[PDB]
Amino acid sequence: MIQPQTYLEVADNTGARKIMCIRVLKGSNAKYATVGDVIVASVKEAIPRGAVKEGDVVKAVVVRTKKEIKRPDGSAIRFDDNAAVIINNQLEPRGTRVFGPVARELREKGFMKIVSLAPEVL
Amino acid sequence: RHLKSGRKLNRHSSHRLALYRNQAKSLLTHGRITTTVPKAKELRGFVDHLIHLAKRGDLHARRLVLRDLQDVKLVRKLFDEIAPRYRDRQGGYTRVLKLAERRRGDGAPLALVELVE
Amino acid sequence: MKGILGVKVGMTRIFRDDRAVPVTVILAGPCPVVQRRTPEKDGYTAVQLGFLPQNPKRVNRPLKGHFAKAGVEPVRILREIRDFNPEGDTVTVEIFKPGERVDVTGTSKGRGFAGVMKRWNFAGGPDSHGAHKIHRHPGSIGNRKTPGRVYKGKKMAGHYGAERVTVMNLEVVDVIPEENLLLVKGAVPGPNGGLVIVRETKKA
Amino acid sequence: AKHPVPKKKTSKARRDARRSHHALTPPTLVPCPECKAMKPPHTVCPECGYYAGRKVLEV
Amino acid sequence: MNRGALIKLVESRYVRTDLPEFRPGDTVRVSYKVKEGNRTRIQDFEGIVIRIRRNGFNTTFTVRKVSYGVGVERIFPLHSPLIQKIDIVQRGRARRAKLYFIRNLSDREIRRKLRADRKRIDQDRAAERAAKEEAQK
RNA sequence: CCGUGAGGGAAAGGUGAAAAGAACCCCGGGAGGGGAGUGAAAUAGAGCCUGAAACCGUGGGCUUACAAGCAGUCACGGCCC
RNA sequence: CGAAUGCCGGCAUGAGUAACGAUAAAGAGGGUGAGAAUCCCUCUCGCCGUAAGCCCAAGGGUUCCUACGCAAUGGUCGUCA
RNA sequence: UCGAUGUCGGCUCGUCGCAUCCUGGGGCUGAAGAAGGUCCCAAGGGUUGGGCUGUUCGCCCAUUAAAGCGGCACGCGAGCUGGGUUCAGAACGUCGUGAGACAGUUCGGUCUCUAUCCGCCACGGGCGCAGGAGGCUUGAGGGGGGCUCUUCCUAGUACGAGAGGACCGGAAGGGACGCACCUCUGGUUUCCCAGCUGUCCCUCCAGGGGCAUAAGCUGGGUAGCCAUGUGCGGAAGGGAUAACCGCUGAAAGCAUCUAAGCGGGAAGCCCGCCCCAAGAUGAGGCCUCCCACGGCGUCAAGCCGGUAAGGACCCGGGAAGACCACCCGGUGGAUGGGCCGGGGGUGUAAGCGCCGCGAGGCGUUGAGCCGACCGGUCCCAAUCGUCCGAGGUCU
Ligand SMILES: [Mg+2]
Ligand SMILES: [Mg+2]
Ligand SMILES: [Mg+2]
Ligand SMILES: [Mg+2]
Ligand SMILES: [Mg+2]
Ligand SMILES: [Mg+2]
Ligand SMILES: [Mg+2]
Ligand SMILES: [Mg+2]
Ligand SMILES: [Mg+2]
Ligand SMILES: [Mg+2]
Ligand SMILES: [Mg+2]
Ligand SMILES: [Mg+2]
Ligand SMILES: [Mg+2]
Ligand SMILES: [Mg+2]
Ligand SMILES: [Mg+2]
Ligand SMILES: [Mg+2]
Ligand SMILES: [Mg+2]
Ligand SMILES: [Mg+2]
Ligand SMILES: [Mg+2]
Ligand SMILES: [Mg+2]
Ligand SMILES: [Mg+2]
Ligand SMILES: [Mg+2]
Ligand SMILES: [Mg+2]
Ligand SMILES: [Mg+2]
Ligand SMILES: [Mg+2]
Ligand SMILES: [Mg+2]
Ligand SMILES: [Mg+2]
Ligand SMILES: [Mg+2]
Ligand SMILES: [Mg+2]
Ligand SMILES: [Mg+2]
Ligand SMILES: [Mg+2]
Ligand SMILES: [Mg+2]
Ligand SMILES: [Mg+2]
Ligand SMILES: [Mg+2]
Ligand SMILES: [Mg+2]
Ligand SMILES: [Mg+2]
Ligand SMILES: [Mg+2]
Ligand SMILES: [Mg+2]
Ligand SMILES: [Mg+2]
Ligand SMILES: [Mg+2]
Ligand SMILES: [Mg+2]
Ligand SMILES: [Mg+2]
Ligand SMILES: [Mg+2]
Ligand SMILES: [Mg+2]
Ligand SMILES: [Mg+2]
Ligand SMILES: [Mg+2]
Ligand SMILES: [Mg+2]
Ligand SMILES: [Mg+2]
Ligand SMILES: [Mg+2]
Ligand SMILES: [Mg+2]
Ligand SMILES: [Mg+2]
Ligand SMILES: [Mg+2]
Ligand SMILES: [Mg+2]
Ligand SMILES: [Mg+2]
Ligand SMILES: [Mg+2]
Ligand SMILES: [Mg+2]
Ligand SMILES: [Mg+2]
Ligand SMILES: [Mg+2]
Ligand SMILES: [Mg+2]
Ligand SMILES: [Mg+2]
Ligand SMILES: [Mg+2]
Ligand SMILES: [Mg+2]
Ligand SMILES: [Mg+2]
Ligand SMILES: [Mg+2]
Ligand SMILES: [Mg+2]
Ligand SMILES: [Mg+2]
Repeated sequence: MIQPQTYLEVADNTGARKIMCIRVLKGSNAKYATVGDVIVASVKEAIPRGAVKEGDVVKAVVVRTKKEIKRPDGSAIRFDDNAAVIINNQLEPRGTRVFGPVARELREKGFMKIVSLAPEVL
Repeated sequence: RHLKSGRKLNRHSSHRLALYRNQAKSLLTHGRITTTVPKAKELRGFVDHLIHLAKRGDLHARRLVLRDLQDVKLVRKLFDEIAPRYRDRQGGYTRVLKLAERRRGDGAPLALVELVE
Repeated sequence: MKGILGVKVGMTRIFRDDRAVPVTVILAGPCPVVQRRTPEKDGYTAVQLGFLPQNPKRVNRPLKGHFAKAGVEPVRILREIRDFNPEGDTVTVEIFKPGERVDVTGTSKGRGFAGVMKRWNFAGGPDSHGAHKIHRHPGSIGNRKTPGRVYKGKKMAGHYGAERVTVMNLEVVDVIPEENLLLVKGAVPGPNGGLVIVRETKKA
Repeated sequence: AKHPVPKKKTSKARRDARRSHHALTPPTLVPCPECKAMKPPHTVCPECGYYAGRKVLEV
Repeated sequence: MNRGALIKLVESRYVRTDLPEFRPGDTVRVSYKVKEGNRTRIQDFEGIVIRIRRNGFNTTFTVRKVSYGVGVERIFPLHSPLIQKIDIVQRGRARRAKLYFIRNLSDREIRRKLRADRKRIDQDRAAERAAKEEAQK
């Protein structure tokens, strides 16, 4: 469950390191963002000369959440941190690589290249 | 709203327990005890258990009983005299009969908690 | 308008295809049709169904043997289905087939005297900062001199629950005829052992 | 001495009308089967003693 | 009506019985998964079983692993989408029932606080009974 | 009684002609009563002459749970005396 | 005298309502007695113990002890003080 | 109104207006399409989260279908707050010889447990319903609810030089909201289980008890109650209409939606859906029960005591509940307690044996203990009883 104010960990090589949710782009007033949902965040931490800088207002898709995610088959998945991948306005990843596992919900929500680039899809 | 669950009160935990513990002692000691209805009813089950561990008589039961009745001698009587008195009875070693008339002081309704026979 | 009586037994989940299905088990036992309402004598059409067998002899006067279906005269009184009229013998679960959509009625659990917050999910006051004696209070309930009163039923603290509730359009996930069981897809008012009435929905 | 106070003295009628419910209800008794005495149902009274039921004194 | 429970264990005839016994030691593995069209391709999940909440037909258990720097836990029903549930070290030997404590100080420390269940393992390799004498009497 | 103090500053009168102030008996632990007895009178029985009003009761007569009011007034009608 | 937030007194209303004064905590068996959860005893239980124990000075003025007692004073009760 | 009508802003809780921000209908367009503009009809439902300032307000950030404008003592302090302002302190600038002052700033500054009446939310008691009862019901009349977005298919098709890009119809997902629920997910679970410290104690070791909160601490945790979890809902459909568009058609040989008659037409109106409801004294209906004058007035209660069908009382209880009520039991009995079995939680009890000098470790052992849950069993307790309650007025 991600809400404005939450700090996510960037699971990619766009240079960013940490982003803080600024809004969940789902509706007029959605309360939380989960895996697959898109957000607009502020870049809090970034590595020297990278594709993105701090202060930058970016978009990213949530690939990992500390709050467990329930699958219709009755099981659930959950990760140790909240991570996202910086996405461009056409919803493609601004980065080229991606790290750590990503929930599979991303596959059934369109984000194909993030998933292919992911070292594991659970 | 609650009571969807069981057991009574009107004292904090440590007190409520200590209470049942004392009535128990007094009941195994005298056979018949007179207290207020609520207290009496809530007592029946607590002591029925104690006596049932007596029926066992395997020490573990003894040390289990001693946890609530600290008086070693009391337990001895409990294991040597009261216990046998049933041994064939399948539960319900306690009886409770309410008396007419109340405390002309607070109007609390009283009852009898008897060791049955 | 298909309608049967039953008792909520409890809920669990099964597996259909490859998804878990929260389901509420119901017991729509053999309901003895005990009476019929007719536009001539009753003015409207309906079947008083009977439910829950046994009952030694605590029936007295309402020894309604007017219909041989006096079958021991069931416990959980009788209840009409309205606009139903089957083979005047007995209504069993067969009435429904897996895949149908039912509307189940029951009496919701009773939370007794509820606070404005739990009842009307009110916002309430703050837990700090300002005062500290109205954290669970309704706040204002009026204006001033005008109207100088309080609207009828302006939502307030009081009894809540233990009332008729109907949740609609539930998929009958299954029906075990040999045991009088019936499986709906989750959510059903009232407590286990509570009485309910399962009917045909209104979706078309 | 504080905040809400009654606006007017409640009239004798209005006062008495409220107590329309304060009327007490008789204790419920029954004849004891062992002796000639009245006592509350489901209770062991002194008079008799309950076919043994831990009774008072008697010779 | 006269046995909610019973008349409920009766619906629960969706109960598996082909799965290995195990506690809060080390299981993992499994399982099915229906993605991109087909309900095919079985994905495995190796890990320490952090918890088992029992409740008849629907008792569930969670397994914990550390996939590529990130820790992950999965909750399985116990019946349905589970082809096989073989298990690694019986390990177990956990004085606790729910060992979420391994989440905050895991690494080498985990394997130190979770010693092999020198016992249940013995009856694992022992009570195995691998006698292929079949057809000789 | 109040105030450290200077000082402030109350309330409270009446049995009967005569105590003749109710022996004794009965219920009650007592209080209090019921009888008895005193007296012209005891609803003169004792903080007792007379003992008003507010106020609290018991009994009775008329009257009230589809009506709404500065509570009364005018008019018929019913019930009771 | 009907009024002066009048003055003295009496009795109402709110009302069988809020309260009954630290959340350290009670239970039972005997006894006494006209009657006591409330007095006495016994046994359990809880609290204080740089004390909620002991002693002195001030202030208080018989509150000390004991025998009869329970109208009232004791925030209930009372045989107890 | 000065023998007192508490004053800004916020919070809470709504409710109304329409001069409409979105959504729905529609006319004109300098409307190709798509996207706009403008006016008419239309509040049913909606109308986001933040940064700054006490702010209202505004200015920004990020979204949105939209981020409407007003009223209700600039709604709402016997509902909360007290940040702004208006008491006493202190200081700056400034004015004044001064004491002091200033719609100038600055720091600080006591907003009163008790609701009588109306009103409102809930729950009863009384009587009435023109025989008395136990059930099941009709629904006058109320209330609830009415939201909206994206994508895909029609179809890259009408339209369009191009770029772009529809109507109508049809699908699948969302967001907020509403009701109910606990299977799952996730909470809590005050003593269910275990672990731990200090101290006092039981009984010296071992094993235990109190206290260290009104749980000593720690790790867990069933039932129940729960949202973060789960399932459903908004409808569909019928009817009358708004603006608007017509058919036929005179007055006015043409024309005209109008004058007569007939149509089409909104998220709106009525009904449909869910809930309450006959105190609907207009007191309704259906089913089944019990029925008689026995003694007594002005001869059908205007009458007394037993009665009848039934009903209270009392008891054992309840996912019912403040009380009351409601619901289920009362020995012809499984209602509560216990006992037994199973769930479920703890996570290998004590004791004993073996290994180690010892802390400890193996084993017996998933042992021991064990609330509520699913059920069995009359072992304990619902002993025994009592009191009400017809005898039914008119063409
Ligand atoms: Mg304690
Ligand atoms: Mg027990
Ligand atoms: Mg309840
Ligand atoms: Mg809050
Ligand atoms: Mg305050
Ligand atoms: Mg008004
Ligand atoms: Mg009166
Ligand atoms: Mg003085
Ligand atoms: Mg004389
Ligand atoms: Mg005189
Ligand atoms: Mg004189
Ligand atoms: Mg006089
Ligand atoms: Mg007088
Ligand atoms: Mg009178
Ligand atoms: Mg009327
Ligand atoms: Mg009348
Ligand atoms: Mg008049
Ligand atoms: Mg005067
Ligand atoms: Mg005058
Ligand atoms: Mg005067
Ligand atoms: Mg006065
Ligand atoms: Mg009074
Ligand atoms: Mg009272
Ligand atoms: Mg009051
Ligand atoms: Mg009160
Ligand atoms: Mg009180
Ligand atoms: Mg006190
Ligand atoms: Mg106190
Ligand atoms: Mg303590
Ligand atoms: Mg201590
Ligand atoms: Mg100290
Ligand atoms: Mg001295
Ligand atoms: Mg003295
Ligand atoms: Mg003394
Ligand atoms: Mg003395
Ligand atoms: Mg006293
Ligand atoms: Mg005034
Ligand atoms: Mg308009
Ligand atoms: Mg266009
Ligand atoms: Mg408004
Ligand atoms: Mg106000
Ligand atoms: Mg201020
Ligand atoms: Mg302040
Ligand atoms: Mg300060
Ligand atoms: Mg209606
Ligand atoms: Mg009405
Ligand atoms: Mg749960
Ligand atoms: Mg739960
Ligand atoms: Mg859980
Ligand atoms: Mg323990
Ligand atoms: Mg200790
Ligand atoms: Mg101690
Ligand atoms: Mg639980
Ligand atoms: Mg024409
Ligand atoms: Mg028309
Ligand atoms: Mg039409
Ligand atoms: Mg109804
Ligand atoms: Mg009426
Ligand atoms: Mg009626
Ligand atoms: Mg009727
Ligand atoms: Mg039982
Ligand atoms: Mg039982
Ligand atoms: Mg059991
Ligand atoms: Mg188990
Ligand atoms: Mg077990
Ligand atoms: Mg068990």
